[PDB]
Amino acid sequence: FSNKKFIRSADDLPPSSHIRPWSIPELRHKSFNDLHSLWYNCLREQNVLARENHLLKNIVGSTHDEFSELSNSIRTTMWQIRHVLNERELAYSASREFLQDESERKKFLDTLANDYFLNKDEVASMLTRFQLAIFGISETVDINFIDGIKFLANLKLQR
Amino acid sequence: SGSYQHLSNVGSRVMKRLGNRPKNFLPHSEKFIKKSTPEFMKSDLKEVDEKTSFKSEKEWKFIPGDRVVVMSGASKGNIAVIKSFDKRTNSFILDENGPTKTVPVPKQFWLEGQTSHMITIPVSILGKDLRLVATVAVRDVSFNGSYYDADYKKVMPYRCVKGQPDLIIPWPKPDPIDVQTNLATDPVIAREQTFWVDSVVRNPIPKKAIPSIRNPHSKYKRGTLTAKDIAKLVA
Amino acid sequence: LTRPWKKYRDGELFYGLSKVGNKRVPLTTKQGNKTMYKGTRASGIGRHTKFGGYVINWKKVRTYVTPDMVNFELKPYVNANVPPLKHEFKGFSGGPLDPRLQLLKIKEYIVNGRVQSEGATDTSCYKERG
Amino acid sequence: DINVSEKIYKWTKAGIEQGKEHFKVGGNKVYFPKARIILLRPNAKHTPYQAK
Amino acid sequence: DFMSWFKRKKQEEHQ
Amino acid sequence: KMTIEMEEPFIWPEEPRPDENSFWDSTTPDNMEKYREERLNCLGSDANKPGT
Amino acid sequence: RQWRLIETRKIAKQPNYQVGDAKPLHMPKERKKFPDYKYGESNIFKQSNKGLYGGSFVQFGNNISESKAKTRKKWLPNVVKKGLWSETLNRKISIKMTAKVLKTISKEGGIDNYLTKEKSARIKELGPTGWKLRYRVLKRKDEIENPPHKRRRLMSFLYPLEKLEYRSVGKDLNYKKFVELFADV
RNA sequence: UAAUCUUAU
RNA sequence: AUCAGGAAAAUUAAUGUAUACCGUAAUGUAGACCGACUCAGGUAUGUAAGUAGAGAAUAUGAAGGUGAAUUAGAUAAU
RNA sequence: AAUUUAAUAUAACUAUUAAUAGAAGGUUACUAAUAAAUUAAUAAUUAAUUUUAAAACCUAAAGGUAAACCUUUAUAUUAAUAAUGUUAUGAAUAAUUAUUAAUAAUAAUAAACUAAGUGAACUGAAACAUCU
Repeated sequence: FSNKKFIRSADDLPPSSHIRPWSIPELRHKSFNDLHSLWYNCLREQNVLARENHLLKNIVGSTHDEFSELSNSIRTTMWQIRHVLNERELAYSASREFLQDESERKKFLDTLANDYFLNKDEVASMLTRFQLAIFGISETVDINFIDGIKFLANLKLQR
Repeated sequence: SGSYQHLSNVGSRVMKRLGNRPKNFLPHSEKFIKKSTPEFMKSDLKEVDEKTSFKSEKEWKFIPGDRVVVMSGASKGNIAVIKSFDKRTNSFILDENGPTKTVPVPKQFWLEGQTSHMITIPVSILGKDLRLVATVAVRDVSFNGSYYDADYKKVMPYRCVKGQPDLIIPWPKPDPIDVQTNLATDPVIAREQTFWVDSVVRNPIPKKAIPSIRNPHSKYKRGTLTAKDIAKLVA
Repeated sequence: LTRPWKKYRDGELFYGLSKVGNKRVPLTTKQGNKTMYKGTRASGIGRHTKFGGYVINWKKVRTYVTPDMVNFELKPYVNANVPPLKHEFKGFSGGPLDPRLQLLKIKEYIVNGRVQSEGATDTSCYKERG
Repeated sequence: DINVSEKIYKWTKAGIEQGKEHFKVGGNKVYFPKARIILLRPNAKHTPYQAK
Repeated sequence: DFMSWFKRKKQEEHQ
Repeated sequence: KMTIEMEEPFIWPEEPRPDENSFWDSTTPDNMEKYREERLNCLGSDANKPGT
Repeated sequence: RQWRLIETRKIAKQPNYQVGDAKPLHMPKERKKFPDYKYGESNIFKQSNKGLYGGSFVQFGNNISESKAKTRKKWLPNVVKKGLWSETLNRKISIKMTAKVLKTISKEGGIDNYLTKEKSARIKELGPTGWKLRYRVLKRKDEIENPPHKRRRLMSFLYPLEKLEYRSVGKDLNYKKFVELFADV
């Protein structure tokens, strides 16, 4: 239910001008856990509306459809969320593929080295972020981790 | 009703056939609808299809809130602030000064302070029948530039009088939507960034979540060939 | 009388409007023999036993996993005073799936460390890079 | 040691005591379920301790 | 259209 | 439709009055339906017959 | 003569499959063993697909009386089961032949010779079976001529080392997979 | 009778 | 007795077992199926008060379930 | 400035002629959503073109099946590791969960025309069998 009401009146409902569904871009910069929570809130809202909508259609035989419109809107937001979740995974996969191509990865490493590392006019913080980003090294063991260690050692030697 | 139809999509082909009636038998379809509807409900204007519907604010020449002179009607040469458009009909509902009809109405739909069943109600009217005002009426308006509106929160066009483009007819500033609902997230939380593309090693959303996100047994996603597969194929 | 308002013989049925109709219409769970089993896509869960029983296979049973820390402040709708945001991916043919863009984002993260974007910082903003 | 139904009952009680699931959770993890449910009004045949 | 108008009128009366 | 049994009871909130809620008010749609039935199924001299 | 009932036959032109292209919906389980026979497989006297009929299909024509009362008859070829010696295969191959075909074989001096004649006419009047036989014979002849050297052990030597290297990185490695990897190398 | 050719293992 | 009477799918012991889905109304000697009709036709099975009797025959009929989409008079000839 | 004739639509077929190119249904629901790229023309539009997302089940052929069902299990297996974890005199045994590797499947796709195999009877002959 919503505020323990058998049915939300027109005044109890959120008006159409005040309410908007989520934008895909807005969703795109939200964390996974947050997105998951949002989805479940949406689902809960739909359930509340679905109960109410059913009552309206089955018993009173209305064609007022505000609840239905709300449910549709929520459904739109949900699929947008689903899309952004898929899209993020795809983007990650593409990045992985790009990194797997060796020359490109080497070029990227060189670029990283040139601008921000080994320069003056923070570094440790960058390294710790870079470590997490590119290799499996937080503060467990693998070929990638080893490679990252070697790279770090090389950087230290340079500096 | 006692229906249950609304929790499913049953008899789909039949529904499609009914829904997408041929346009040359549209008078036949609507004749009986007209008969069915009471006088206070029914409208004279044609219910246009969603294809031919003014969705953009360029397609509508006028927005709810702007001031318009009425013509080609009973209440012609009358200024009226347009109250709200009807989406299905492609028409505007004007204020008290616009065109109306006096029709009997049941006590379910009575306004507070009514003696008789008879009530005057505003008829819908097309954008063709009414012209803008600024006092000076505008013959026709054209759109040439565009900009982000502060109040509307959209990249709206510039309403310019036809011929001389510098004479801008400005948009009507809408009413302030004072939002106080439990189902609308506030501006700060709605937009706060909690994700960043950081890791190449760890994937952002877990492996057990993927089946919900996309169909792993998708018939559409064809596999790529290999050398061995080619060799097998070719004699 | 079957119904007292109809005293005389109109061509009305004992029940319903028409006896006849399209017989060729898909079967449901209710129809057919005792042996006719349609099913409703509900239970490819476990395995049927040799004796006629059933044994659930829990690794093939649907759980509905909910987040442990529910962000309740996220709502199904956004406040309409917030404009709908718009991303722009100029200089990236792949768009949001572009690997170059992703690499750039990673680099930015490394340099700065979780800095919020134009849209995230300013609610009045409507267009953005990321 | 003990029969099957009794074991099941014991398990259920244990789960209740925990505040964990009173039932064996499956492995097929659905993160983003799209299913909705309509809470119905109670019939004469049901009690206040039921919901359909 | 009529129903929407009636709703608007009710809202106006309320406020 | 799935009934459940639960360890705490529950009773629904009481349905609203016709005057209170806008939507939960079956008079209007039923009246409209009746009017439609009258008008489509009106044949000859029942056009003159006054409406219910 | 002509080979009308053979050379009229048309088969669906398979598109040339590049290594990087997308798959077809129905890819077969077991690979193609034999080469594609230009003229498919006969769709009329399917009796003749199993043997060396020498492009001799069944005729249909008219039984005609003294009254010239026409009645439909068919004219079958003089088919015969015959186990004939292949020098190349070092075994006798038993098949259905037309008596004509047997005569041709005898003239040419062997069954292998008959199969392997380079003329298009022969190819046409070989069956699908006949084509397969030809392939078998020709391949065998090629093998006889040219044994591999005139590598496997090296692969076998390297395999365990490769597996160990894979394990050291973290992954396991099978033979079959190793073979697949180092076929073109 | 290593022409055909039936059967069985 | 002659009429000679189906098929086909282990054992302990150890260790499990948080219990799938589907039929479930009413109608079924019928107005709710087949017979163009609410059609004296057709439609499978077990029950099927007691008292009688050889009996599920025949009488009755406790309980149950009915009393019907024609009534009211009239009862010539037929 | 109004109406009127004729012409023109997303909104007829049919016939000819010229040009052009050679292609999902259905069922019902846990409904089956799309995102972007520059170029030119005109900050936003618009054209064209490139790409990209999702798309339940059924429609002979994973295997059934009394179409939209059911059975099978790639949210699997085989590992390897990571960690809490057990029988166990670290230590070899397994229990998840989690990674990573490696291993598979995904036929609705026309009709007309064309070529080939087979090949009538009525009818015609004023009959009729040759012949048609």
